Amino acid sequence: QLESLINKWSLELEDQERHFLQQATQVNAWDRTLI
Amino acid sequence: NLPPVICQDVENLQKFVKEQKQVQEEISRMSSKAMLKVQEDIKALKQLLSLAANG
Amino acid sequence: DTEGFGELLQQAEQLAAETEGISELPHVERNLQEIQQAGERLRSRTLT
Amino acid sequence: PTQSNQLINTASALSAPTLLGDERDAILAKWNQLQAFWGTGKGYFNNNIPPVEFTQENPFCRFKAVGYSCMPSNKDEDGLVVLVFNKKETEIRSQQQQLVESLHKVLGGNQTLTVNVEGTKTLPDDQTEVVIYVVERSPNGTSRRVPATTLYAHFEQANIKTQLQQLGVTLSMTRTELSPAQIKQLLQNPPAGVDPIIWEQAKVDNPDSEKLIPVPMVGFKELLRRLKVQDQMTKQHQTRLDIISEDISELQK
Amino acid sequence: AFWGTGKGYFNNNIPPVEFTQENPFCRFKAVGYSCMPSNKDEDGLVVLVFNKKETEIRSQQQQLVESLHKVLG
Repeated sequence: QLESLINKWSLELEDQERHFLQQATQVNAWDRTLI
Repeated sequence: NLPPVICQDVENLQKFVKEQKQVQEEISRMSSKAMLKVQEDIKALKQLLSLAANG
Repeated sequence: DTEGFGELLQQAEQLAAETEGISELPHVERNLQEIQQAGERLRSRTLT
Repeated sequence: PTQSNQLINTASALSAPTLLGDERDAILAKWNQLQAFWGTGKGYFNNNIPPVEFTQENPFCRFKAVGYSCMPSNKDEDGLVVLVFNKKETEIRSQQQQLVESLHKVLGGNQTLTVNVEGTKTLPDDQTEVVIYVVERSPNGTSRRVPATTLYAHFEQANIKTQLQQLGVTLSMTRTELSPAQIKQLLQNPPAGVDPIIWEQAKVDNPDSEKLIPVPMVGFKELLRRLKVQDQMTKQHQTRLDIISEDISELQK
Repeated sequence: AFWGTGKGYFNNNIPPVEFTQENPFCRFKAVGYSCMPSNKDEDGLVVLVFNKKETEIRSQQQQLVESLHKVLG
């Protein structure tokens, strides 16, 4: 039971971790462009 | 067979993963073209100022 | 890109109009074979 | 001893919990690891010790980056104190004389003091940034500005801060210039939960070291906070280009 | 006043003008550059100048640390 939510929230972390880094690089670019 | 508090923190994490994903979706609906159009305008208004200055 | 010659022409008209010791009369927009001749009719004075 | 015992409890919760006394503590290690990576929840690891409370400032929280920010370029003698209000700029501008009267009363109503608003600027989610300075007039007839640090050190007094909050103020700061001591002190330690390698690298990746400082980005809720300020700054760049277009339209005419 | 010393006697009912080297008319004046300090307040650096030789200060250095600690209560 719990481990079938863990191994799911590993894959849903390993999803969001990439979206966060790609959105962070996009934010740093648009901060440089607005300066 | 777990402590009831760990069952509550499994529900707290199921809420938090949805809160982060809703914000990751809210970010994934922004568009740079309002800021790109500021660079479109800065080129055009520099050119129109030079025509005015030279004239 | 699409940022053509008119931007550079706008600076070309400036370099001429900030060397004009303003006449009583305007200047002539020479055609391309008068431009070739105006070049060589001038080089033939520099190279003396 | 506090920080060291917190580190020992965090390590114990992430590698070797002893809560259940069988194979289920290895699944509890994975549960404590997952919560630490998400930056939320509780590392349960013994029956005699409080659990490790995981926040987004915990080192193992993965939703972290660094991103630049402009330092302020106004001097302490410029007196510039910022008040952010839970109000729209059209309300602030239409109340502006009543706001000046109210800030003057929060400065004790003193007849040597004048409150001035230098500017107002709309912010996200129905708020306004308001830039103010105070002028003191001396008993000989001269006037001076009141320094920004001095004016802020009046506003942060709990009996004054409570009255600013009753005018609708959400945040108070200076926009003061930072000295080489201050910049070289702020950079000297990684912020809470940033990795040291990422914090030293983000001093090299900083493209203008006189105007810009490295600032952490922690969770999507900070990325969205920047993007809402980028949206609002884009509109303020546009509102300035509109005016530059009207100026050039009169120049050519 | 030019030498930056002595006393300007000028009336029988008023004290004389006492001339120092700080008086405006003192001629022995120039300006010369000095380095400003480049350590922080948080660097904690306080200077104490002693009427002692550095060989005495270094040979007494632990007794000096004990004495400064007692002066800090």
